[PDB]
Amino acid sequence: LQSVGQIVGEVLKQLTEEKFIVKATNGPRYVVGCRRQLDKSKLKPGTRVALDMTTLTIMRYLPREVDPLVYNMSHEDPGNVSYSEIGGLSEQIRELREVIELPLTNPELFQRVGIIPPKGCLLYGPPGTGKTLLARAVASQLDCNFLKVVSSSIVDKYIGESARLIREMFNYARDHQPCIIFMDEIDAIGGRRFSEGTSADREIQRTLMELLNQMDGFDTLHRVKMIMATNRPDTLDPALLRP
Amino acid sequence: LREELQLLQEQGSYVGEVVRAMDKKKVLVKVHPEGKFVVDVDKNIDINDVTPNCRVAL
Amino acid sequence: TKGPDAASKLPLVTPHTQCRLKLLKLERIKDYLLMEEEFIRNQEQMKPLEEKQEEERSKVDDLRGTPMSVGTLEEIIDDNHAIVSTSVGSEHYVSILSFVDKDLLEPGCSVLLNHKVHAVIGVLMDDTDPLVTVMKVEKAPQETYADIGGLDNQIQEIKESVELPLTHPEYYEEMGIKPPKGVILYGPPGTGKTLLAKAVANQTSATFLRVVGSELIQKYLGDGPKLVRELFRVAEEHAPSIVFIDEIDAIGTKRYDSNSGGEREIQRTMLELLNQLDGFDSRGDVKVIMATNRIETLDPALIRPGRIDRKIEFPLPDEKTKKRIFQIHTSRMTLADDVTLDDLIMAKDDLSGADIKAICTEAGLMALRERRMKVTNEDFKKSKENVLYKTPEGLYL
Amino acid sequence: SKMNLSDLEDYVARPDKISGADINSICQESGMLAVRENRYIVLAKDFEKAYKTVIKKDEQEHEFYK
Amino acid sequence: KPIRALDEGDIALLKTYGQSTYSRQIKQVEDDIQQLLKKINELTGIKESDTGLAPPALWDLAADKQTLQSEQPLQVARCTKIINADSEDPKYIINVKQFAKFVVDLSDQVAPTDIEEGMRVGVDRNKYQIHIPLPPKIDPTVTMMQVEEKPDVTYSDVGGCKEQIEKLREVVETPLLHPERFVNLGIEPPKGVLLFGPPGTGKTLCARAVANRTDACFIRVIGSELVQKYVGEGARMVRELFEMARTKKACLIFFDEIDAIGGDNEVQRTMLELINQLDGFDPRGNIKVLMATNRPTLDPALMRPGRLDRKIEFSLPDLEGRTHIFKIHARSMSVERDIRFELLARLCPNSTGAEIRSVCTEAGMFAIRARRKIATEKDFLEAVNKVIKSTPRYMTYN
Amino acid sequence: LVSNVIELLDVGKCAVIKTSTRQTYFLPVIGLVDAEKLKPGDLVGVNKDSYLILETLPTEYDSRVKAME
Amino acid sequence: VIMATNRIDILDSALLRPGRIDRKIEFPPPNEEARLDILKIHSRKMNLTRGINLRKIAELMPGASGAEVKGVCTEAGMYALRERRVHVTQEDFEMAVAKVMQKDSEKNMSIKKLWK
Amino acid sequence: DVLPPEADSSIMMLTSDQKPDVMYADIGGMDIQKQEVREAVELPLTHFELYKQIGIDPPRGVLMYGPPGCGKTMLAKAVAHHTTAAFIRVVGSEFVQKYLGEGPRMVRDVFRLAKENAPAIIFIDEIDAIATKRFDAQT
Ligand SMILES: Nc1ncnc2c1ncn2[C@@H]1O[C@H](COP(=O)(O)OP(=O)(O)OP(=O)(O)O)[C@@H](O)[C@H]1O
Ligand SMILES: Nc1ncnc2c1ncn2[C@@H]1O[C@H](COP(=O)(O)OP(=O)(O)O)[C@@H](O)[C@H]1O
Ligand SMILES: Nc1ncnc2c1ncn2[C@@H]1O[C@H](COP(=O)(O)OP(=O)(O)O)[C@@H](O)[C@H]1O
Ligand SMILES: Nc1ncnc2c1ncn2[C@@H]1O[C@H](COP(=O)(O)OP(=O)(O)O)[C@@H](O)[C@H]1O
Ligand SMILES: [Mg+2]
Ligand SMILES: [Mg+2]
Repeated sequence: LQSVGQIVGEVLKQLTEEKFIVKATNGPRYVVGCRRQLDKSKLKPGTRVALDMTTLTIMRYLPREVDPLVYNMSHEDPGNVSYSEIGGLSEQIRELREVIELPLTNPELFQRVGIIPPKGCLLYGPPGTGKTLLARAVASQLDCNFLKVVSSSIVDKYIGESARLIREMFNYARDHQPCIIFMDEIDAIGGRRFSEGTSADREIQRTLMELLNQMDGFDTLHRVKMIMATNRPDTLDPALLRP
Repeated sequence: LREELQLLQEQGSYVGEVVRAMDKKKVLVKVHPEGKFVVDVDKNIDINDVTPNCRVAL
Repeated sequence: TKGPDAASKLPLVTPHTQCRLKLLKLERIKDYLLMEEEFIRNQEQMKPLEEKQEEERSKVDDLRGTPMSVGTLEEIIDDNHAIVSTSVGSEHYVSILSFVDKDLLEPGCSVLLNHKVHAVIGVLMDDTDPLVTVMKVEKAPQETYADIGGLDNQIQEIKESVELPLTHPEYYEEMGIKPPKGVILYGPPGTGKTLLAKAVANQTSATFLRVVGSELIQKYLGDGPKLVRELFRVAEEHAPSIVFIDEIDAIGTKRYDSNSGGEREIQRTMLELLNQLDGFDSRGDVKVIMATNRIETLDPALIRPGRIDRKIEFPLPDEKTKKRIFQIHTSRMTLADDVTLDDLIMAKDDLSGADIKAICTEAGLMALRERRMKVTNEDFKKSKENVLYKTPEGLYL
Repeated sequence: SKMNLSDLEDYVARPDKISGADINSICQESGMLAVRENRYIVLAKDFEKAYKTVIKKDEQEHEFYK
Repeated sequence: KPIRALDEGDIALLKTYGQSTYSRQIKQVEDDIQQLLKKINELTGIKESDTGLAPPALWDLAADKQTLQSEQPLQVARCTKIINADSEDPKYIINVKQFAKFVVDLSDQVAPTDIEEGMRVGVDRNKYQIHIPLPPKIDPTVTMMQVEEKPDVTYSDVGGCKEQIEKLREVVETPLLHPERFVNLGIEPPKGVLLFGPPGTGKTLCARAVANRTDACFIRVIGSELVQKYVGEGARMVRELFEMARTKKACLIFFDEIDAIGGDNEVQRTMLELINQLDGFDPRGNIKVLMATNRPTLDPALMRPGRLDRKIEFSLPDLEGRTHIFKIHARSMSVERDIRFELLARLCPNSTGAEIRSVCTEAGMFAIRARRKIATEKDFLEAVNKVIKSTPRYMTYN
Repeated sequence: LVSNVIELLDVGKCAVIKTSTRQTYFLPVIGLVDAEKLKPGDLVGVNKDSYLILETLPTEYDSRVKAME
Repeated sequence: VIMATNRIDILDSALLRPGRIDRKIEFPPPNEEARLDILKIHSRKMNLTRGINLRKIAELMPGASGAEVKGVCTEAGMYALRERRVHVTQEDFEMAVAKVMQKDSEKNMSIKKLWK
Repeated sequence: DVLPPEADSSIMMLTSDQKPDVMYADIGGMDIQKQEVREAVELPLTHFELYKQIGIDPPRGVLMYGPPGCGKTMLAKAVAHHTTAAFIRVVGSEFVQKYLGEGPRMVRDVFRLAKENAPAIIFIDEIDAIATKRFDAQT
């Protein structure tokens, strides 16, 4: 009963060592100081923070707001499915275990070898071949943050929302390392780029290139490995298909 | 400095668009977002100087 | 109710060669304006009349307080309490003081309320928010039916729709036909729809309201329909009146299932416009005029016979109408004797009234290029292809 | 440079329309295979196997097109 | 050829020489006229601006001040779920309009029986206690309503819907005025009927016609009215409407353009209220409902059997029907007594009844154009040429 | 005052809600209710001054799920 | 009011209508003389060398926009800068023209020989 | 008080930590491409007097095109690392927002921020997201 609750806002700028330009959500913006004991180094622009409702001072930082869709896709239990429950995938399951998990165990091994840990891999095959279950088992063995995402569920009529969702997915992944991005049915997003010009496929190309940037773009990726399963590997975009 | 300090402690005045000078003492003015009021005019401001659709201070 | 508006000064426009008949008439007008100025300055010079009641008015003002907020009387209850909405959108169950005119209280009329403990303390019959005040025409446009060339059928129809009911309407109820509530002009751009609206607003005897269509749409929730309601309420209050909504397709497009909030608000605003169009009886003396270029894109409910019976067509001018427009716009020019103007008209093209006006303007500019003002026929020759920018040659012969 | 000691010149000489991304792949895959076989210096066998794995370019093309 | 821009001497000579001798005087005079006009406009003032001040001796300024210092305002709200009070949890969550929503309790002056989901309630401002339920009242003055008890449209005023009017007769006249045949036949009288067709076919007035001959009051309710500004309370509105339908001896309840509702929180509230009113009210009653629409968008939960027993399609009028409509609308105008209305009805294929009325209106328009107090067949010919059709059909067909 | 619990964060738990006065609001302590179910969307009654979740109330609806009775 | 567009044909007819928009002025690509003038304005601040024939450079631009001419001047300056000099020579302008006006053509002779 | 002209910007820059670690040495080859980028993105920012002496405006804005995975985004990463300019990394698909007019507003905001800051660089990866050839859009 002695707590009064707090505003929530986003830090816009570090005006000086003490004055922080902070925008409250769906409201006005202020210049506000921070608490006496706080990690100003972690008060990066865009960092969601809390504000004392009376004195309007930076109270405590908050982890980045997560999209409800991303939250829902992020909190489905893998069900601790065991590697015994796969069936006859020994060489491929070993290869996948290598390319995903080994960077999550001995990066020193790779760096002494000198390779950059792999960013991710594609798992192509006919339907019912167990790609979803295989990835679920990989997550369960890892017991890490799992993002079971199906591509057909992120295309939207709202024009800039699909790429925004991809950005939110990858921002969540960067925030919650170690995370596993399992993008099922990737043929519904990366289906080659062509200039026929219909609006729908054009928006699909925009989403694909947003994925390509979020995946091997300017911002280098650390400790985030992706799994993309499809039934038509041959229609994938060459830019996405590239190493 | 003292005069500026004194005048700096008084609250700001809402700007508003005068709909019309209703009477010689009352002026219908719309101020965003409170709505529209019929305010009075202090001694200094002359009504005839108040024209419709001019920004005034309340 | 009150009376109409849109006062205008003398037509003048009987002479144009600046032959001092203009000067004499204008001097008479100026003399009358001077007597206006002097008379009112004298009347304000001596006019002692004030106080009288004072005390009762002073105490009623004290009761009202200062400031007083205006709201919309959305609904009434037993004759001491009512429901009033502030301009924000919040409405409250408030009390009604004795000194209010209980006959004036009706759903919609603006009510003066107390700033604290809201309570109806007055009624304002002239709210007329600045936007709708702007849409009301004050100075009649200088254009008139003399300036309109051709469109004789169109002028006939528009006068039979908006003037004949305003003037002697006995023919209408004598035949028993209800007057045409609302008229939509349409046609290719620059045919003369807005010009005809101007001419109507000139030779008028009713409050003329000019609207842009896109003007009605407003950012805030419910502001759109509220403004449309205010416009039509002003139309009824100052009836007889003519409500001209230019570019009706700014809102008149086909109604479709709205998804976003903004499109829902646009649908609400058009629904309110249609409801207001249905609200007043056609026997009422308020008419609407809507002009557009893309008639085919309008909702086929706005143009229903039960809502807008008439549909005036503004086709591209014919050769005789083309020469009429050329004569009209060349009236103020000092054309030479060599000019014929017939070659331009005879050329099979799609000239419009705007195109012909621009051709005349460009011919004048070409004449000014040669330091002359008599404007040869060669000036028009050049101007025609100067302003007319943009079938494969011998395919059709 | 970050690779192990390990004929890279011949591999360069091989005419293959491959980008720098493919070269980075080839090298990374060579390292990954060496990790699989538990040897800390790649050489002709695993490096060549990674090279084949990277630039597949398998036609699977019906011969009537050619 | 490079054209030369006008120089200062060029401009100066242009303004003179080829000028009327009276240029300066006329232009100056016009300028003073405009300036004097603006002078008069700014000086004439505004005037009252007369607030709604009652005539004196009607003023109780003492009591007015007493109310100002005693009575309090209440914000109104739309009350929502009752939270299953049962006298121990009387709180309800109420939405004060564009303001927030609060879970609150009652004032001592109101019993919970007076408060129910979806009614407008006036509440205080800090405790937000529901102080008084605010029923939206029912009156034909507000909105539009039935505004009719015995319509003036008779069976002679309807044409082109002989099969449709026969079906409507079986729907309404047979159970209402002849309940004995349905009773002894042991068949439930038609609980629900829908009247679908293109707009302007005549549908509404057809029901109105039978509404005059069914010896029951006609009810007009517009779906757009339920969906426009009069949304929300509309459910309660129709509640009261259905309630008054129970009060009268027989009501011909009919909803105009149900497409605005049949195809939305408060809209769904009004729908479910309609469902409760229909499925709840005993089908043996005498307030049988007539349903009509233009777009057969109706929710599948509606036409399930037991809610809409019959469907009637109102197609475009035929030659006999169109000529009947022409004669009907000519009865109300000054025309000659030898007009070949069969000719005109032939000249208007696939024309709506409203189109026929507009055609008659345009015939009168053309008669007025020639200032002839009697419209001629030529006038109707030009009217149909104008309205209908909005060389090809004569140089190939003959 | 009604409010939609935006989500729950860890610090031994904190919350962030969105009140019906279109305002987001961080609570270091989740009022006077339990803290397990608390769905991100669970409408709650939060105090009108000190802004802590005083009670939980049943969900309103899911739009179209109300459309079908 | 002045308006600009690269695509006049797609503008609304109600906007291109005269009285709303008069004198639909077209800006064609500069001809040889005009290209020479444009080169001379954009080479005004350069450090030219004696024996420079800007007329030849303008002739080296079949149907080049003025922006391309300014880009050619900039690229010639860049070529001079590469050799850490301040003057620019004729060959600098020639290779600047080659670089700036370079465009991909139809590689397939078979496609290019469809038309006579 | 008055704030810096564009402090309250929705779009953020490249902070010191966000700067990538790729160096110009890590980019094998591409000597001519490195030179042609540096001549317009690095040299004018540090050797303006060199351009002024020749009396020419330095090239402003460069397109980097070619087959995928040939070094474009890495060259941009290196340029961001090896520069004193304020770097605004954006991607074409990021510009396309949901609400009408928000995309152009973001473009205006980005360029305004770059203008109000020091000599700055705007890198827009995947420009063909938004800059495809214009056509008669019908929706
Ligand atoms: N019949 C006419 N006679 C003389 N002038 C005409 C005529 N028709 C059009 N004009 C000229 O065209 C100009 C523009 O016309 P107007 O504003 O009425 O266009 P409009 O046809 O309503 O087109 P839009 O609505 O597409 O702008 C007028 O100022 C007038 O000078
Ligand atoms: N190794 C496997 N290969 C194929 N299917 C499997 C395997 N193991 C389990 N399954 C079955 O596949 C089902 C899950 O669908 P799954 O095949 O994983 O999705 P996908 O269509 O992506 O392959 C499980 O119910 C399970 O019975
Ligand atoms: N010149 C090069 N030097 C070193 N590595 C390179 C080179 N070119 C490509 N690579 C490798 O390929 C990838 C190239 O990505 P990049 O070419 O920037 O993508 P895009 O071309 O789609 O922007 C890098 O991750 C790098 O590992
Ligand atoms: N059978 C009919 N008898 C008489 N008038 C008709 C008939 N059908 C249509 N009309 C005419 O059509 C006009 C509009 O009919 P209305 O009932 O409003 O159409 P809707 O059925 O779409 O409501 C009426 O004014 C009426 O004069
Ligand atoms: Mg016009
Ligand atoms: Mg890239």
